[PDB]
Amino acid sequence: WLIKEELEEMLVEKLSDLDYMQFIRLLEKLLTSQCGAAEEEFVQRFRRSVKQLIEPVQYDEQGMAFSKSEGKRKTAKAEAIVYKHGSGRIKVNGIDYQLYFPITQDREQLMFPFHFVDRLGKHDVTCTVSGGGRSAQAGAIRLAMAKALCSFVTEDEVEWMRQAGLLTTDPRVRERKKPGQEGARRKFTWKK
Amino acid sequence: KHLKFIARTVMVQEGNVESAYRTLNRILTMDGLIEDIKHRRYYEKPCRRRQRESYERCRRIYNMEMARKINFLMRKNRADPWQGC
Repeated sequence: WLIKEELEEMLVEKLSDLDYMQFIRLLEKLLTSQCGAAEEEFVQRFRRSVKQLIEPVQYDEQGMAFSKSEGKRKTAKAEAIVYKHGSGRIKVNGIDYQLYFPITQDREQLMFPFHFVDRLGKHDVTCTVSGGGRSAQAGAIRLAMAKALCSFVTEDEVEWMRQAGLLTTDPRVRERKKPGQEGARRKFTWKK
Repeated sequence: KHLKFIARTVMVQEGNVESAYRTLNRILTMDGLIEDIKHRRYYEKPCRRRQRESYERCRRIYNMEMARKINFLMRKNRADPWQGC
């Protein structure tokens, strides 16, 4: 249903909570009363409705197919090109992934999407990352790789990844320090 | 000077002495004997007894009227037959 403010704007009138409840309950009864098309059309005037984009598969000069995508985490940005076919090589900033990320946690982050879709060793990846710390860079590269792999994995696989969280951009970012308190929430030691 | 065991006697059924005792106590309360015993443990002065009896009668009648009114008006609790208006 449209919210009470929506209904108030529709009726250019000022209602109350109980008025909205009465209207909504009457509408619900109208639904339950086998509302036909002639009535469902009127009802839908008060209803309110509540997928990852598949990037094009481009081709190189040699005709090898690939998909390019991008993603940002904290302050890091990553552009990932994933090839339709590959032996699992993942070169980051022209560097091998294991060398560039000396932390097995970051390696696991890189592996997460391809492991999830069971496509490890089936794609060669080139990831250019910039900015932020090591974990932010790992997250950005993971997001970019997942998005690029979407184009190559089936739609059901894409939906599964999105449900898992691979394909959802992280909204968690550092919260700015506030004046008069040490941290974003750390209130200075309460004097007495 | 009366016969024994004829007054306030209940025969236990199948040995459920608990149930028989509960029935006997219910009988005593219904006839008010427990009221009399616990009230006669001490002496209520006639003025206090009169006040208490008047208060009890007033409360009984008030409760009867309130219950009758509630029963009479309960029928209107049915779901609204003109909802939306």
